[PDB]
Amino acid sequence: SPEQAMRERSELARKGIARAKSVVALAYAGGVLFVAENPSRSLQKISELYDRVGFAAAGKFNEFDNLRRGGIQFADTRGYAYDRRDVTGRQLANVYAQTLGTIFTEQAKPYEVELCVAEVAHYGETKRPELYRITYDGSIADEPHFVVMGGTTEPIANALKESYAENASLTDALRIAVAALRALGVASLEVAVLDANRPRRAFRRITGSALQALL
Amino acid sequence: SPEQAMRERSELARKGIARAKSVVALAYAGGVLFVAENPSRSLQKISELYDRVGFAAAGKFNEFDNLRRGGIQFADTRGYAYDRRDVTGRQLANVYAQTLGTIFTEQAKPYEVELCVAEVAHYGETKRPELYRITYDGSIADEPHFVVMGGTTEPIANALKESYAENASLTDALRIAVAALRALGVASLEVAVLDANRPRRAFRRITGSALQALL
Amino acid sequence: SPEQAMRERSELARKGIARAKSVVALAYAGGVLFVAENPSRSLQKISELYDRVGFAAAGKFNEFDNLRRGGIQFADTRGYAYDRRDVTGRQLANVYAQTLGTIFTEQAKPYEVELCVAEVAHYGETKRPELYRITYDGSIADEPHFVVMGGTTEPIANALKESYAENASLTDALRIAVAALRALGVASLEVAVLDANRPRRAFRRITGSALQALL
Amino acid sequence: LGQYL
Amino acid sequence: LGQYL
Amino acid sequence: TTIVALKYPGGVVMAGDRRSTQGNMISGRDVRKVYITDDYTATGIAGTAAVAVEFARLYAVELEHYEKLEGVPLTFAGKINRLAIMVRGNLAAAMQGLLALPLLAGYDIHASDPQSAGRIVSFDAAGGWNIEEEGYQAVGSGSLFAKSSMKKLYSQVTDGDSGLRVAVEALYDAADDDSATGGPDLVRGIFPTAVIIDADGAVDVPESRIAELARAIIESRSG
Amino acid sequence: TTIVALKYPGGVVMAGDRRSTQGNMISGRDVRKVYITDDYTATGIAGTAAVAVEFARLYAVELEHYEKLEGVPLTFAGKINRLAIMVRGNLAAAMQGLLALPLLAGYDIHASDPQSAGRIVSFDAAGGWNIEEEGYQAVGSGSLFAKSSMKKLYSQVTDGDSGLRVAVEALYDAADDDSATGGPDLVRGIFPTAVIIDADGAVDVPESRIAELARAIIESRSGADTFGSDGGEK
Amino acid sequence: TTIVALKYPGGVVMAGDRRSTQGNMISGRDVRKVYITDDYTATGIAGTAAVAVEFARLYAVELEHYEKLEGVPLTFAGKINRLAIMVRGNLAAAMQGLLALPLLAGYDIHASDPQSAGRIVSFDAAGGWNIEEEGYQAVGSGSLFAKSSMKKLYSQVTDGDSGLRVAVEALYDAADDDSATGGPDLVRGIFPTAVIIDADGAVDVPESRIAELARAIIESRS
Amino acid sequence: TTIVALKYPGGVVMAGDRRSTQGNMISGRDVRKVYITDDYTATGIAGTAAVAVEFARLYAVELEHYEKLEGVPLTFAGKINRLAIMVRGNLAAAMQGLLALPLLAGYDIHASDPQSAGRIVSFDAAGGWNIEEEGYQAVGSGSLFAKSSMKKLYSQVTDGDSGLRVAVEALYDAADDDSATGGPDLVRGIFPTAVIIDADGAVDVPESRIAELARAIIESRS
Amino acid sequence: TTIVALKYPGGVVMAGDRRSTQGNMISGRDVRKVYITDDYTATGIAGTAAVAVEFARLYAVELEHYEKLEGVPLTFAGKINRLAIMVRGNLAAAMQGLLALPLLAGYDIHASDPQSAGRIVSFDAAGGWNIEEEGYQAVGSGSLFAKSSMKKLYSQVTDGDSGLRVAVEALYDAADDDSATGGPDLVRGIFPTAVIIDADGAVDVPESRIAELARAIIESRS
Repeated sequence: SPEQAMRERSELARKGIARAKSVVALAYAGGVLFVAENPSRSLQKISELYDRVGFAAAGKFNEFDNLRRGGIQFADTRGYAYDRRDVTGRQLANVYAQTLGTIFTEQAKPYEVELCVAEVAHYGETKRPELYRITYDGSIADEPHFVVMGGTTEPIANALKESYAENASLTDALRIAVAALRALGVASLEVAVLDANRPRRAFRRITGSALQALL
Repeated sequence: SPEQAMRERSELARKGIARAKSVVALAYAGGVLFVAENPSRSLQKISELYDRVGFAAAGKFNEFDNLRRGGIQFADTRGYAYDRRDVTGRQLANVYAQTLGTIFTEQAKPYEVELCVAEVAHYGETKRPELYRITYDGSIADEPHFVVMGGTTEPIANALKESYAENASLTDALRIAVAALRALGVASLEVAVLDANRPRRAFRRITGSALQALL
Repeated sequence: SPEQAMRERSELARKGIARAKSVVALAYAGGVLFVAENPSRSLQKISELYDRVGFAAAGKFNEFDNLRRGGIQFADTRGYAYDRRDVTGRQLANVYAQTLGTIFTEQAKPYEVELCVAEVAHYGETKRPELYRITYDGSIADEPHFVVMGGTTEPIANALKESYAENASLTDALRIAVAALRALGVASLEVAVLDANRPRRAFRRITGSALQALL
Repeated sequence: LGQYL
Repeated sequence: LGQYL
Repeated sequence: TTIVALKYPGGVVMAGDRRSTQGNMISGRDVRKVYITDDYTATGIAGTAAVAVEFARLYAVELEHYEKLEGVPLTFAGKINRLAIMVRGNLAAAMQGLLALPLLAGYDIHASDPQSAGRIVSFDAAGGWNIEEEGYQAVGSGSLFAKSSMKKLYSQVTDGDSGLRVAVEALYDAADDDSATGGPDLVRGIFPTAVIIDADGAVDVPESRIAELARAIIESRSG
Repeated sequence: TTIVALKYPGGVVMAGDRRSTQGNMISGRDVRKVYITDDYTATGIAGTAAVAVEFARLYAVELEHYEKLEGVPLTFAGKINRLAIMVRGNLAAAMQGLLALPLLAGYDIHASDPQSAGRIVSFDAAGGWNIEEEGYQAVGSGSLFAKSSMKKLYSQVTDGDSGLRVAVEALYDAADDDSATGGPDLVRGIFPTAVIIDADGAVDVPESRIAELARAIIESRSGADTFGSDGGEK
Repeated sequence: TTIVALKYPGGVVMAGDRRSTQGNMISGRDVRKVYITDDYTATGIAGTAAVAVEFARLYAVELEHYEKLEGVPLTFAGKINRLAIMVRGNLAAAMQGLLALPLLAGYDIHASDPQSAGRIVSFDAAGGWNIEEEGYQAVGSGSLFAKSSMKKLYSQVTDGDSGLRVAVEALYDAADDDSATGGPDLVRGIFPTAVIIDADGAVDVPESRIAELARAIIESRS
Repeated sequence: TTIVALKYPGGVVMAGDRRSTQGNMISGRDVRKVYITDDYTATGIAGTAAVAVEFARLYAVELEHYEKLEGVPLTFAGKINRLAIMVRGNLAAAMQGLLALPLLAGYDIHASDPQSAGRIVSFDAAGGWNIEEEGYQAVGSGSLFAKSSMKKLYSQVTDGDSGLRVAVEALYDAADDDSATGGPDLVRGIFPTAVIIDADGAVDVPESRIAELARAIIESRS
Repeated sequence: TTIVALKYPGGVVMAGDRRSTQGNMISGRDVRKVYITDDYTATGIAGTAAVAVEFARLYAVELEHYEKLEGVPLTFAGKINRLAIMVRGNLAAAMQGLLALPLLAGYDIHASDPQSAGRIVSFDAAGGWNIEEEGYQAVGSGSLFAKSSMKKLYSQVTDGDSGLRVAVEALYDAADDDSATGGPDLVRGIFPTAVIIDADGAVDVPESRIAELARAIIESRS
């Protein structure tokens, strides 16, 4: 029965997503801030896709890592084929949605991942950051302020709904994100930003003493 | 229920792993020391992957030997393609984890093996040795001091937790490793080191009269 | 249950091997002596693999004959590719073990064969002969003195244990092998030796009046 | 299974 | 089966 | 064949002649060599006529295909890259005598300054492209004469009308110095075609205006 | 076309001219031939312009692709190997007239001594590469004249500014002796482009500094011509 | 380009020049042409510089790959066969000007007599190889002059130091008769590179010893 | 290069020279051009040295591979056919200057008369083969001179030793009239190699016997 | 090379010479160029010797393969078609100097009149074939002289013996007027080979009869 198969796949993926750490991505004055709970030092849940496009994920590592590699390949191919500015986060989100909606229905086991695609405006340009959330089934939702993935998303989202403020500074945004994520030290936090003030490449990780000073 | 059948798969893999000998790899002053209980003289469980990367495994020989050959092929291809220093143990561990996850998910029988990838610093450079353990399901855990694989690892790990000491000499580390392994003679032990003092290639087997003098 | 099917396969292979004739291979002063109970004059169970490598088998003929042909092909290709002295019995034994394990795991019916690979030292060189026994499942065991395959092996092995003597001459070794195999005339014996005194090719069959005078 | 982040 | 190390 | 393009404050204009020849014999007197690829770019191609027509058709099809698939038109750099890729891929046939050198003029809607949003791009035989900075470029057999005439006449360009007049005069000079380029034919009433691009898009210049400009130029030259 | 690169204490500098020709005809007056491939390397390509642009674009794409995939940038030797492989693979097309000779300047962050971290690598048509030890290298039609000028002028290089001046003067000499290399255009205000790489990364030199350096060089040359004579006769 | 190799009791030595040219123009002054492929063999390759470097890199990679895969290094005959296969496979590209002629020197640990364990192997453009039995061999443009000098000077070789001096003198003669081979550059302090292989393995000769030998030879011939 | 083979009552003998040249320059002085493929056949190959070595190695590998696979050695006609197939397949490379012409000598165990069991087979560049019935054949650059010498000297062959002496004298004549063929080197003590095949198999002739025969010939001709 | 074939009442006979040359140099003296493909046909092939031997072997193999597979021998037209197909397929290699022109003679068992069952078929380089109706044909370099001799001598053919004598005389004339065709060697006792085909099958003519005929012809012309 297709109904039973869809229900089983949805419940399996939903139980696999919540069996993982939490990642929060929120927009601030300088762009988009990525905060992830990652005790590991080699495996990363935050990565760059293109010049102004970021990547965040939560779930089974070997699945969203492959998805990230595929997205990087697609972005580089599109950029070289036409131009760097012809690549947009919307196209990457659409490709991810198609890939996940095909895998959810065709493969034996659906991917237990939840993707986040964030895009900021180009240098010297004014535009509100765009946040896209792609689920296991293949649905894409546009979030204006913040995205919560992995673990118990509801308490963190509730805390963010009370503590969020637009055009906040990097330090205030980091404090808010950490406070919502606790509901942590530098040895278990993976922090990166999409700095819209950067000339070409906006992605920039914040680790070490620089991270320690901020929080 | 596929979920409960995955329990049978995990139990079969664990039974295969426990139905084998024990291998211990611990860091010392000169790098990483490998001590294995190998009664055979032709088959080996410790091998070199690249200039500064070792390999230790425990389980079914025909599986981790094939994995070792694949890792050697990947390391040599990467080294020739870009540079020798571009090859790192982190990439080898990631490749092993992805391959083992794919096999555990798709193949009829999971690989009943337990892998260990160790990397030391280059010559003239200071860095703490990195130890990685890769399980049958694809999980990789970073062990800072020592790794125990194969057989009943609980007593050996408990003994190592008490007897281990950082910056220990080769002789003291060998004594500690053998004492924890008992809880053997030169005719049933395979000993190799990742000597960080070596200029280019760190792997070096210690067998025969030199091994006898060491212990 | 995969365990029950594996047990069924193991029992089938064991009974298939039990239906075969007995083969004895023992090391003596001049090298390795092969004595097999072969009534047929066109079908042979003892064959040459390379210059210093022999081959013995017992079981289903149409399987170990194909394995022998594959081993000969591998040995010739390795010898032509690098050098004749780069081919060793250990590599052939490892290849046979891998092939038999893969067949035992993937094919519908496991091969009902038992293989023996023997290697002697090169001319003008001193080294103890190496005996390898490869089973149907893929296990390879190193025997220091003698190998018994096919038929009922317990009484023959006991007789060899009671009567074996290192550095024995060819005639005494042949007498001991025949006496243990009885527990026959030239019309039902297949005799070959790996004469280490030969310059390049050590394999040599002993038949006819020479065999009659020897026993 | 294992390796969920 | 066999050949576990 | 001669196709010219020049920038004026607030837009760009491209014009081309009408003659096609087979050696010394005149085979065509009304060939159109300037195409409106999309709402804000124009492409003139010199060389073999068949290859030029095929190039323009394929380029327009590719641009419209991308716009319909992605729901957003390509950036100007993307269009330049696609045309350069086509030119590079046509190199082997160009060595066999099927050469085609295009000229690209367009108006960039994403440009910061609307007054200087005009763009002129020239291509070589190897596919390399260069964004013109002096404000004028020409391709074809008579390209050198038209370019040297525009070098002197460019100081008079202040708006679309003056730019169109200068382009027509440059084409007239190119036809005057090159026999493969056709001049204004008063007997048959055939005049060069032109396209003007501005903030409102690309439109075809009516024949009457170009005829008036050509008659004025001819009366000026004859004294 | 002429591209020069020289080492100074604490970094490296690379500069190139602006002229492109088709035979004896001048087709380009503001061509940019020095590219910033990544945060610590700069690459200049001589030869056919289209092949040069495609080479720089593909090289930058490959380096960024590896950095994004692996999370760690390539070592300097890896970048050298990739560029050499590209040059070797372009040999068949180079034999048909589509030649491209690259020049690589970089700052190795993993080097022991920070003051000697600058690296200059030269490539030939067969894909071979060599790490220059004399501290300067040049490629292009005017490479010989620029290299000979730098041989005499390298003793004055003590910091980034003096090295930039020496590079500009070498380009001036190359343009003075080669017609395919464009000199400083004072009428149109077009000057050679330069990139300077130090511990803070690779940055583009502002046009005003290069313009005033070129103007000073021209004034010095005019003054020396006025002072000098043909062994007694002017 | 000139690379020489000679046998001395208990080992073997190989040396090469430092100059690379493009026609009559000197393009390189510190090129290294002698490589340590593994712990007991050294390879020097003459011809096109790029092809030589690629050949050395690929050959070392192949040898190490086999050693890691099989757990035992190749025999000397196997290494000779692999190098000959590479040379034979490069014939088509060598016909286009990308020629590479390697010289192989090694120490055979499996040899019976330790004092005669040194090996010198030369290759031709067709992939054929021949184990030299006269104790010396040379490759490159100046190979003939160096070989003829070694023919006269080989009687003085009794140990590693004398063999190194003879190799340096042979390179000096080759540079003296061939303009494509660079000599000891005292102004820039650039001297030929050498590798000595013995029972303890292959090591690079320090520059100071080669500089001293070159200065002694120059003062002798002044 | 010159390789000779002649039949004597009860067996066959094949001998070859030791010189290899690159144009007018002597590059080798101890090349071995006669191989023992198996217990009863010997193969000498003239032409390019690399192709000759490769052909000998591949031919021996193929013969031993068939013998091991089938458990019975090939007949003499089968060996001839395989060698002719190899020669025919080498035609394209031979047209590019990599020619290799082999000479085959064997002792047919299955022959009826033991005294006439010797076999000599010659091959052409097109792959054709012909069993020689005159009792002697030669290949190489100096083959004509050696064949003409054997035509006069064959009447003296009555056993293995006389046949060996005649073969050595024919090689001496070939080297006397051909610069590409090397004669007995008395200074270096290098002499041509020979193989004798009879009912007991194929064995290598010791160097002392060939040296004595060469010295006797030299003393006779001086 | 010269191969002749003529028809006599009750059968057919084919003969060929024994000489093979490489330019002006004689390389073979006892080459056999006439083959018995099956019980009732014989094939002689002129041109390159290796190609001729390969063609004869392959043609016999193909005919026997068809006979074994189908249990019934091919008709004569089928054999002609297969040989023509082989010749046509060899055209590209023949353009490179590997030409082979076969001559086919056979006895048609299914023919109506037994006395006229003999068949002679000739081939060209393009694969075309024609069944001769004049009773004789020849191929090779000396074919023209042999055919012109048989034109005058054919009136004497009345049985197998006279036909054999005429064929031997035609071969003698061809060798007399052509240097590439060998004549009867009285010193070495080597004579041309012949095959006689009749209702009882194809048999090889004993050498003694051909020797007697050759000696009679020589005495006639002395």
